[PDB]
Amino acid sequence: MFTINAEVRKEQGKGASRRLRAANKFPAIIYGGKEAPLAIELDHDKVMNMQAKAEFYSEVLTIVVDGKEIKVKAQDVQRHPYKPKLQHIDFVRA
Amino acid sequence: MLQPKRTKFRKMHKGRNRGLAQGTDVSFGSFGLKAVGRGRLTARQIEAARRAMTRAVKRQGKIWIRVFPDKPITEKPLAVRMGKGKGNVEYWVALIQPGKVLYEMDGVPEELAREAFKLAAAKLPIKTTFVTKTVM
Amino acid sequence: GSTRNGRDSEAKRLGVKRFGGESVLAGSIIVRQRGTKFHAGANVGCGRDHTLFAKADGKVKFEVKGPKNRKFISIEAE
RNA sequence: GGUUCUCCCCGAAAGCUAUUUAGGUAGCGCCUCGUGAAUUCAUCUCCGGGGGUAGAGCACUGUUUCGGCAAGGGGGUCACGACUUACCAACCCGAUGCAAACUGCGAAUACCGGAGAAUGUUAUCACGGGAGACACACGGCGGGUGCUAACGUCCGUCGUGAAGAGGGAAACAACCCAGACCGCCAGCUAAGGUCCCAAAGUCAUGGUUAAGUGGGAAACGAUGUGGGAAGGCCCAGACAGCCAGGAUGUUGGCUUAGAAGCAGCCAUCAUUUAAAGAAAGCGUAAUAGCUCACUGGUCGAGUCGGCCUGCGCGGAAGA
RNA sequence: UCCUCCUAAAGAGUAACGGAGGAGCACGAAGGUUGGCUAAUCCUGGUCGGACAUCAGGAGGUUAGUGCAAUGGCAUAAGCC
RNA sequence: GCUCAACGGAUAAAAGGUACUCCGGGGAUAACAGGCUGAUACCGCCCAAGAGUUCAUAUCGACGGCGGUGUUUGGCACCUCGAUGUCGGCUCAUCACAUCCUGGGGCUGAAGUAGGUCCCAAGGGUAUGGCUGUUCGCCAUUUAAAGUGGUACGCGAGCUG
RNA sequence: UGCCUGGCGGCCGUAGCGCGGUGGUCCCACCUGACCCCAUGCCGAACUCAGAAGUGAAACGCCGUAGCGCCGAUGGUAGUGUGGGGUCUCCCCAUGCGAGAGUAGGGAACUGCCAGGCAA
Repeated sequence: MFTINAEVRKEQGKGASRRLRAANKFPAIIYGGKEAPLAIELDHDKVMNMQAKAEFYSEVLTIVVDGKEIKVKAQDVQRHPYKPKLQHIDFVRA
Repeated sequence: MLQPKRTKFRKMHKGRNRGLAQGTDVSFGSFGLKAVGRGRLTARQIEAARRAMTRAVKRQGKIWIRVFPDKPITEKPLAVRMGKGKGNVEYWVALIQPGKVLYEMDGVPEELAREAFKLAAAKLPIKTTFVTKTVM
Repeated sequence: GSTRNGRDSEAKRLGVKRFGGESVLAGSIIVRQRGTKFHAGANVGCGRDHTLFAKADGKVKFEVKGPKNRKFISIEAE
């Protein structure tokens, strides 16, 4: 019952991901199965308010991208080391 | 005064304090005291911020100190010219990058652990913040 | 006061002199090194100072052989 | 110390090595002049390379904290032997940091070499004539040292000064822009600027600031103020006022002097009930004592406490 | 004066009254070659015999050794005979 | 055949004094003063353990933290070695304020009188003697008080020595 | 050609261990005997020789298994070349390169020359 509206990243790198992170957004990625890993771009203040709930980190999520529905869990997440925010989340496509 | 036991070499270089930290996540405890500023803590400052922090949580509970000094600081005496060797070691500092969880705590409620790290952080030369053990 | 250090030595000028594909006339020192950091391979001799000297006016080429992966120095023949 | 006319072209060095040498000199590096030579050399792209620094990691060398298992160790207890055993704790395992003299990993650049195109007054090398110079300065980056002090000191590398005027930084070798053949009462720009001194926007739009901030400074403090993300409690009635209750047996224990709602220990009760915590602080010698909490009445619409960020305030005293 | 490491910024080089240590030799075998061999330290069992001698087996893997400081090297051993 | 180890070795062969000193140079290099710095010294804050019959914050503030000042002791060697005369006393001062007195306040573990601590304020005021070369210090006796510092540790083309 | 096996390599842990199974007519290993060739700082244990009764136990080869070692992306983070900037013991922006660790995952090597056996 956790729905996260996301987008597809079109530029990626150091400079692309710091420009993206100063716009109250951050990058993510969905990977797993046998298919291509899809680079996922999604808004920060939503997912930062999602992850306080402890069933974010255990139960199956649905990332909405391109109109599709993709059922993921959350595998690995990078905090910002002295600010209460995020940089990147690893979602296993499952 | 936390001090290393039988070090390799007595005197080491100055070195720069660049980069981010490693003790970012709260591992051993439930509540931590994370650094935001880039400074360095002496062994008298770790131990003074521990006495001001053990006291508020009257001793039951458990406290983990995630920093140890292991870096000697030399000091030239007064009325001594430059040169004629490196100074002699007086005290021992730990280098703190931003993000370093300094202390941790477990076994006390969330507000007493809140109101003990602030009494500890008034003894530190770096600007710290309060963090809680996060899932994953 | 006083000091007890301040002593070192003439830097020995070690390392590799001739690199990769770079034609060396026979007898040309390639690597001047302490021990056998780089081992002698095809057409390349090893001296009494572990200086791998060339032995055939050709190229160079470093490699990794056996089951120890020791950079090895051979000589392509051109 | 001083070294006397003019013009033109190029134009350094304050480095290494050695020196009874350190303010001197000699060879080399850099300079100049002459001669002779190879797409010689430089940039770039492409290719072959070697690393072991930045980072990272903790298998090794050392350091380091935590828990588990735990030899041993330690305390105290026994009759040649051991019993009870508040404690110290190696090897391993799981988690955690650190290192110039740590590395099972590892960049960027830099360097050597090869191919190729463009470009550059051969810029390259070798030899011969002549030198000077071997006191460097600051700035950026990488460090040592010192106080992560100094317009300090000592190397690395780049720039400027030296030996470089001009515009800018109020003035300000060494900073920013830019390299003065000569002349002109011509135009375009750079850094920096456009209210007056003082050339050019009292330009247009959109926010912020109340501090003369701008136009010095920190830990720390605070209903200053603007934007954001979430919550709690709310027109089945909150928040601050305004009227009632704000207690019953608990002198409850405690070493048996007293702690007694509000002492050390504590558990942190349960009835009476719209409401009372065996109490948050004010009373105390211990009680007595005012008191809000927790409940309605009233009241009439939002209120409170955190967080992330913009700019301000205090902290702020010199002849 | 000489050698080793770091500073030394992954080619070489690089300073300070910078941080650490060493040399002013030894050897006629400790050199040459051919032929073989494999350490350290714990563990159990065992006469005197113990924490530790020699013997045996196992674990272990080069944590050993290298005429002598440090670094690099060393199983094809440069280590041992 | 040389610890010619001052190891590119000046000779086979070599130590000291100079306040009796002299010459050539140097601010390339010390003493004084200035600059830069602020380790130190000094002043102010921050946290609040404890003391104060109870009560941290009347007063004091440990363990530690953050600053200011340019007054200490120092660091550096930038100006000066073809000369910037020095310690203390005298004479005359001058500014700052971190105020000793006088003046106005807050708090007090302040009844009064007298304090303590703190904020505001620089108008004027701010001892004489004994000893010592002394500044300091100690002492005697006063005073409303006997302030702390900058000024080449003010002041020798003004004096002293 | 297809399996088994032995020598010599290519490569060098995706190839190494652990654990479970498996093979003897061939080959291989132990094994048998040693007076001799040779051999032990004692010992045929090893080395060496002469043979072939026994077993596949050990070891070796093969098979199966991920319990460890090892391989390992994409994304992000760190670092940094060049050019600007700042509240400048540290960082930021434009651009170029871009790890290490960790994650998904892969994975119980593959392969050449010759010879022997056995089936075709």
